[PDB]
Amino acid sequence: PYPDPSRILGAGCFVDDIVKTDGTLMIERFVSLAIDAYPLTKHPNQEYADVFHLYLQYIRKLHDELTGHMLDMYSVMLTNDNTSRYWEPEFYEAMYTPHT
Amino acid sequence: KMSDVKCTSVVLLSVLQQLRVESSSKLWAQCVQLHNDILLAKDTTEAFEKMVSLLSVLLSMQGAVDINKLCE
Amino acid sequence: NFNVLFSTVFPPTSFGPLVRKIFVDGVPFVVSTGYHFRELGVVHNQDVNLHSSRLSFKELLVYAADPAMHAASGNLLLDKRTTCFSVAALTNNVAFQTVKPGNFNKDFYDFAVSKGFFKEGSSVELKHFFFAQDGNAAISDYDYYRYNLPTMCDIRQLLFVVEVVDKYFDCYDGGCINANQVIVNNLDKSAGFPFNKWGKARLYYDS
Amino acid sequence: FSSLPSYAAFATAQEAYEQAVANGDSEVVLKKLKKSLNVAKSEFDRDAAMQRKLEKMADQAMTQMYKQARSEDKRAKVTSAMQTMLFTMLRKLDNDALNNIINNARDGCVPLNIIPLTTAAKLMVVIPDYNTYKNTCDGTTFTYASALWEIQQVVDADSKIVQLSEISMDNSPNLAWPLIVTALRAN
Amino acid sequence: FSSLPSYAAFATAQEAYEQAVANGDSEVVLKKLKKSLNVAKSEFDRDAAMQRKLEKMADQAMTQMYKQARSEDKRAKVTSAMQTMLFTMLRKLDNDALNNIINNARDGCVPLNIIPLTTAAKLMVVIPDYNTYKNTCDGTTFTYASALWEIQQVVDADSKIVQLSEISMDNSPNLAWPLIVTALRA
RNA sequence: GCGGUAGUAGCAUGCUAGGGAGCAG
RNA sequence: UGACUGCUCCCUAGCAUGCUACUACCG
Ligand SMILES: [Zn+2]
Repeated sequence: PYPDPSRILGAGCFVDDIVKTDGTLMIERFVSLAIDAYPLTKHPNQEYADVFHLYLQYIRKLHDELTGHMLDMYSVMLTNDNTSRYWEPEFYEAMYTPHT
Repeated sequence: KMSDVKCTSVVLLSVLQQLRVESSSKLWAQCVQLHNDILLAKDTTEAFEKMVSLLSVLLSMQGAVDINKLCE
Repeated sequence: NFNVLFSTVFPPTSFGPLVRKIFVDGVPFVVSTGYHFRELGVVHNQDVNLHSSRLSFKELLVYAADPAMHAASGNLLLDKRTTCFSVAALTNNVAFQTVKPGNFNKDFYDFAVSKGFFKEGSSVELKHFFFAQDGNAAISDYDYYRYNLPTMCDIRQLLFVVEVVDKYFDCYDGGCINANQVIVNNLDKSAGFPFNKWGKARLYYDS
Repeated sequence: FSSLPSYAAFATAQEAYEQAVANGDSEVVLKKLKKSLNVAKSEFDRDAAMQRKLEKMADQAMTQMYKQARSEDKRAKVTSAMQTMLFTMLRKLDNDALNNIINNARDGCVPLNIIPLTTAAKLMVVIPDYNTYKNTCDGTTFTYASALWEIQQVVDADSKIVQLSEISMDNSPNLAWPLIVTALRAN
Repeated sequence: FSSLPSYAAFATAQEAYEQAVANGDSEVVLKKLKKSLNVAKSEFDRDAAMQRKLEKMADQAMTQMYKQARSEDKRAKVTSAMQTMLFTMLRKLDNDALNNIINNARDGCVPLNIIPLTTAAKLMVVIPDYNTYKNTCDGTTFTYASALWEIQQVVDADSKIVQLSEISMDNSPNLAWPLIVTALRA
């Protein structure tokens, strides 16, 4: 069951509060929004599917920028990952095949 | 060009509302009126006229000190 | 059903609670002691105590969650904005409440156009926005009740449609439970009028 | 965790084991050192292994009763506040005209939506626009609920004051418009 | 990670038992060289995972504190974030209409009421000096917001409505400048 | 010899509670 | 000023179960 591309995009761009804005603090929204914007990938029309891929690349950018960013002012940062599951579709796919 | 216009109107109305332009009643009523007339506009010239009108609401004061703010 | 009809004819300043001045610790209040609905006729309380030296906690509660004291102590009100039968007023200045606009999240926007979205002509296009509202929106929205009229419903077929609906709801089961088996998620959501000056549902679910 | 009872048995037995390693005698010395050690450790098997769950249980229950004392003070605070609100909001009940309109009813029961409408001592009427303003609160007096009211002040949206001179047709569209008239009950 | 004493002890145990399994000897040495190793390997590979948990916990708690510091700033500088975001968006947006009124308001010609849009209702303006005036001002028209306002009044500070024709560059150095050169839509 | 049970880590599963966020009517 | 209800992800805590090895002690 897919939603409404404009809906997902809109909810991406317009937030309430200036803390929703900054993304790095809230990488936890884009994960859910991508969980809801997945079945668009199988769709026939094009720009739909590009919504999903936009969301994935956006999570990737958010992370791999936050990590180095916090590495500098630190003097270390992320060393143990498997966050790499957040930006590939084989995570988001589990939630639409019957087993759990 | 369109969607740029809608989004700049949104940030516009917010920056007004931080200056207490919500405490002059009919002022805030005209503002809210414009800023929902844009967001629904299907052409893209109505948007620009309502926009310049809305902006006039902002310039007419002394807070949004333009000269410096447009430092380029 | 019948009362719903025979109760248009009578006046509408005689529905609502009843009251009666009771004396607690030799002090008089007003307290509800019944109701008068447009349908279920009159309905009298059953545990009214014409006196009391001390009210407990359950009492204090069911006396501060009542209209009678607040209304019966407030300035009259005539509201020419609506048609709904106003009643009383509490403050001295009415309050006009508004709604702000959204917030833009720019970086997602530039990143969204880079990939080539929002090309004038596309099939995805911004549409869901955070709309604003001015001052008197609250009440010009409350007003919409004036689409609600007294209605008589046919009856010799309501008394059959109610069988069949009940038949649908038949595989289930239910009953009264006790005050130690209820389940309440999210325990910091507001408690409604007279109480939300003191704390969220938590505090009245403890004490 | 460093001062338990059987700790002493352990201390002596294994200090003795090390004294035996200091002499270094038979293999039955090993039999000793290896039945003593294991039995003395079979002690702490229980001492610093049970009392450490006892401290869990202790401090846990203590913190629960702390939380309970907190809740029980909150109950008192809320009661005091509710009570003083009632006993300050009653005093304005206007205990006269009320006293009449009750003591005449069939028995105390008098629908609520008339107590203010016949005993309240101040009106407050809200007007949307001028054309409706005329057909009610015009002038300095009007009548509504058939008591005689007399205007005495007018505000508006922004909560300020206007003089009743200004509400014409021409000076109308400069008035934050939902004027809020605040009358009094005149006899 | 080899900076813990437990690692030293396990190192010597591994070492000696390796030496003995290499050189070869009786069973007693290597049973002693198993109850002299496996205990060391224990007292090692317990703390050397406890500590790998600790340090990770540390990193996460420090990142959480970072999130909180970043927030409790970002929700305390809206008053300028909003504004600068706005003017960059305008410059990007670009329009003779906009750009025109914006330049002007950088100078003096700052309205007193909403720029109407009907072909009837009026507007006001607050010219200062003769120049900006003369650039915009001409005869009976006042071009502005890419529109042609035709004058219907002209005034001064304490409102002694002068004419227009008086005003040049030399005679005009004699008038309360801050006009309010009213007008109507073309 | 084989099992006994007891303490110690390690992993998984599940349940609990508290925290953050998203969607639907 | 912040309603009721349902589904879902993420991070801690605790319990249980198992899985787990190393030590034990007894037969
Ligand atoms: Zn029941």
